[PDB]
Amino acid sequence: TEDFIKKQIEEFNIGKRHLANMMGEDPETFTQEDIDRAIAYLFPSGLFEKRARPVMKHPEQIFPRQRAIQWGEDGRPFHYLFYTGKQSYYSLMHDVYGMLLNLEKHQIGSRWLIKEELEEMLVEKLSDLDYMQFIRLLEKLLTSQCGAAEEEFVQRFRRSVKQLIEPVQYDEQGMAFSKSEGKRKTAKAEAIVYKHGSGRIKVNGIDYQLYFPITQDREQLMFPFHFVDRLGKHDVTCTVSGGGRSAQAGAIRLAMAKALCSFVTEDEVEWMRQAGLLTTDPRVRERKKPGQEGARRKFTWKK
Amino acid sequence: KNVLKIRRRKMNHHKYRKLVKKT
Amino acid sequence: EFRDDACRKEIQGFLDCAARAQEARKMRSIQETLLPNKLNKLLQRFPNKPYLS
Amino acid sequence: SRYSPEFKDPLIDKEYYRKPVEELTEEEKYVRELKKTQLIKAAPAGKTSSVFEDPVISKFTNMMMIGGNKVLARSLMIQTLEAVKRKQFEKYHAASAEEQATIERNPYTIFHQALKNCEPMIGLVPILKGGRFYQVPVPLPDRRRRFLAMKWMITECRDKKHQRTLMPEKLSHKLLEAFHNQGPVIKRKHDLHKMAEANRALAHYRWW
RNA sequence: CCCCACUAUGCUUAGCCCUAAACCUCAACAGUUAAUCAACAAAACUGCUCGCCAGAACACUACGAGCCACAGCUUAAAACUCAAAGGACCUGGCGGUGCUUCAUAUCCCUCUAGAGGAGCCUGUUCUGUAAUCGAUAAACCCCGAUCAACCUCACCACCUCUUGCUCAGCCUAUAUACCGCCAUCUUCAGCAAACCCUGAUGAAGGCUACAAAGUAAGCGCAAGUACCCACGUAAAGACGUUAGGUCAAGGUGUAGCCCAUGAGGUGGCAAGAAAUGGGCUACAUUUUCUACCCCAGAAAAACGAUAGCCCUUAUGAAACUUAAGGGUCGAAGGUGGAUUUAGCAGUAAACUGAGAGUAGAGUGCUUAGUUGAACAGGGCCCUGAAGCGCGUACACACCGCCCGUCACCCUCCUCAGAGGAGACAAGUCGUAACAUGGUAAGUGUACUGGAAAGUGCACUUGGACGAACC
Ligand SMILES: [K+]
Ligand SMILES: [Mg+2]
Ligand SMILES: [Mg+2]
Ligand SMILES: [Mg+2]
Ligand SMILES: [Mg+2]
Ligand SMILES: [Mg+2]
Ligand SMILES: [Mg+2]
Ligand SMILES: [Mg+2]
Ligand SMILES: [Mg+2]
Ligand SMILES: [Mg+2]
Ligand SMILES: [Mg+2]
Ligand SMILES: [Mg+2]
Ligand SMILES: [Mg+2]
Ligand SMILES: [Mg+2]
Ligand SMILES: [Mg+2]
Ligand SMILES: [Mg+2]
Ligand SMILES: [Mg+2]
Ligand SMILES: [Mg+2]
Ligand SMILES: [Mg+2]
Ligand SMILES: [Mg+2]
Ligand SMILES: [Mg+2]
Ligand SMILES: [Mg+2]
Ligand SMILES: [Mg+2]
Ligand SMILES: [Mg+2]
Ligand SMILES: [Mg+2]
Ligand SMILES: [Mg+2]
Repeated sequence: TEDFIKKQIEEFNIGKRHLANMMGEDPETFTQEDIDRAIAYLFPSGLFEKRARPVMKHPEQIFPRQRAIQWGEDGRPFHYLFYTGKQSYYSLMHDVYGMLLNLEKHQIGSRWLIKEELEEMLVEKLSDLDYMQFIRLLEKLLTSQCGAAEEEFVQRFRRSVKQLIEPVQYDEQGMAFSKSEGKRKTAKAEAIVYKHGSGRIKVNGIDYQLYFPITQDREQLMFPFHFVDRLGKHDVTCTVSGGGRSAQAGAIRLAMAKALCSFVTEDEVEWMRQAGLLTTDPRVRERKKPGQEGARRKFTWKK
Repeated sequence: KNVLKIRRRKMNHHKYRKLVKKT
Repeated sequence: EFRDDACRKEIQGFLDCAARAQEARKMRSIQETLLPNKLNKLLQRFPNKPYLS
Repeated sequence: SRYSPEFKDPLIDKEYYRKPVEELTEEEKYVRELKKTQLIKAAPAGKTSSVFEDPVISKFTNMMMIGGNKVLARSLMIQTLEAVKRKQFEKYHAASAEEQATIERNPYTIFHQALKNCEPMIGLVPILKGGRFYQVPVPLPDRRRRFLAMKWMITECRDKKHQRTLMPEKLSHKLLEAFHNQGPVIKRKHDLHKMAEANRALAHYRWW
């Protein structure tokens, strides 16, 4: 009830001041983020679900939205559509229909809110088909050359919706380079690509043809540079650890592509992304499950 | 309706015909 | 003697005909997708009344 | 699949990415603009923009693989190609200038043509009408045809008839036979076609 | 039942026969649509008349009677027996049930690798022993056990003790009394208290979005969370189903033992005629040995045991029997029948470690990691799933029900002894009926047959034909 919420608010203010005293911070400038940090320090809880940890927030955020009494002491409900049981939703529908009538007589940057968003706006429970009907009505409103007087309303239900180029450093001798990192399976690679070079590649201090004796891995190393047609132009130093030969080659490939992004043009960077050079392979070994031979292999069934 | 009564009558009649043929 | 060397035109016709059959299946499926569902919806909108209201 | 549905397979073609912007139709420009704002999978370790990349040979090596030994499978493939090329060069040099015009030495071309020859045009599929399945002749998709050609080639190589003969030599010899339209693989394809023709009477059992 | 041939017969004539689900199961005549009406069916009634009915079965029967009927038809009882029989519905299951749509390692084809063929490891069933117990279709079978030389141990033989380690004890029976922890569908998404309405206020049912009586708190899913993302894998997965597993984890009700079914000690079984399940090793040339961890050299009838025998070593008090190493031998086997397992991607497959538990002990189990695939497109016979329907004699719910023959004993009736009925009651041969009951069912009649019953002709729906066109 409202009196209970007011008492909770007063208790919250008293507690906020007490916590400011406890942390020695100024009560006046003592913010919600500071409250959160102080509570986290005072009551450290490692429960994974953040909602399970101690919270000292404002009553407005703590308690849900309680729909107000919709009829006075006289018994007469306030809203003319109260008896529909969905007065807010039907009022909204009625207003949208009126706007559509008015328009009919007179004449990637956003999205439609979700049903939960609409429900929270209306503090009412809706249905999938109710939401679909409302969205269809809104779509018709938009398409019907909705003017500013209509777009103002429409936007209330609208919700808004490239590789990061690394900086180029300069060595002690002044030659420019770019550094990047890349992980594949269990292999991690760090690559330094020089602006001007003869194509030499040194992996863990060993030349690439000696480190990766496999033509497949050398092809993987070639792929980044070959794509943007810069073979023989940049020298490379890679330090890679973990995983097998193929995983290490893939990690070096990713690191080299990310580093080379800085030295290629923006169109080249986008082309590499679309070619998949710049995306981290999320495929990693699946954990074995108890009671089955492998990650997916199950024990031979015995009928 | 099921035909249980008709089946009972049929069995009785078949048995009676067989008995008359036998004797 | 099944030597494809001396039956190239017939083999190519067979292959192209099979490809056209696949295309026909696909186009027919998409086009088929009045429908019984629509008809039932209309009948529901205007249902039979074998009784007294 | 660790990749969410949003992710799209990468396209690897330097020519496609270097195509002039003026040459692009409205739909092609739209496709490029859409991919500008799409998630793309990581480039698989099996393919690259290498001008020498051959998808057919890559797939053949994959089919020949045994237990994730990509290294051994690729080694066998390259040995087969080298053996084919060496045999062709020997024949070319030992042959007269007139027939040297026809003698072909490109191992990739020989491989492609041998597979295309081995591709079976019409297959036998079980079709069930009235509750009884019968091996009805049926047209095959190109994917199935290519796969059947490759599988027959590889199985013929793996057969135990050729004892103490290394896979490179076995496969090179069989590939040359197929290129010249001879050998057990072509025999098997003709046998499949003959069975289909014999069962031609059941074609109508198909419904699609 | 399906196919072929052929007869009586179906036809005409003259007589007989006089039966049908002869049913529109709805009598004739006259009348009404008003205050309805158990259910279903083909709405409810009024007046008048005739015929008929009075629990089921015995019984379209026996006797008597009549008849051109001679294995017949019409009329038609009684005795013994039972507490039901029956008609219509609702719910559930079931259907060799219909249509439509699906299964995403999934039911079939399709891809990969396997099992089913050899040896070995190991579990189980059987055989054996004086020598455990429990699981034992899916949902048991390297399962309780992340583990048996003694111990573990609950087993057998012998010996020993009796207020007993315990304010005793019992691995004694009961998982069909239970808690506890679980399998199972579940690779589901529904379960739902409290209300309201519909059915004449019956069991019951409650949907249509251009919406027509549903609202639902809560639980589950979902959401949230661990792992590396928001993906995926985990985890989670309600109500219930199989009286599903465990009285041997422990406790626990009931019952039972108390000079023993309790306790202790020594020794000992734990094997293979043989079948079968899972795994390991191989059958090699994409192989084997060596070096190296990927530019090599040799082998190649040899490949192939982790099997057997001998020796050593590790642990231990105890080692032929446990493990490791070495020597010795080089065995079966040459990619495997129908059938069958798993897998949708860092997955299958191959390879390499680590951990649990032990003093020691697994080819087992858990788990980290490396390399790393092919198909992913068609369908519905079978499996199944859903939706909408149909039938239903099943309700312990098709592993159901139930018919008839034959023999298994009593009551009654007819009878010169034998038949008939009923009851009791377990069998034998089939599966005739109930689902389209797997050939729809049945009436009359005729022939045939262990037996239900089959077939021929006509008749009935007390079956259906999926209900716009396709
Ligand atoms: K096998
Ligand atoms: Mg009888
Ligand atoms: Mg009639
Ligand atoms: Mg009669
Ligand atoms: Mg009589
Ligand atoms: Mg008489
Ligand atoms: Mg499967
Ligand atoms: Mg065997
Ligand atoms: Mg047992
Ligand atoms: Mg048992
Ligand atoms: Mg002992
Ligand atoms: Mg023992
Ligand atoms: Mg005891
Ligand atoms: Mg139980
Ligand atoms: Mg969840
Ligand atoms: Mg799970
Ligand atoms: Mg039980
Ligand atoms: Mg049991
Ligand atoms: Mg005892
Ligand atoms: Mg040995
Ligand atoms: Mg010793
Ligand atoms: Mg040897
Ligand atoms: Mg039947
Ligand atoms: Mg029948
Ligand atoms: Mg009949
Ligand atoms: Mg007959």
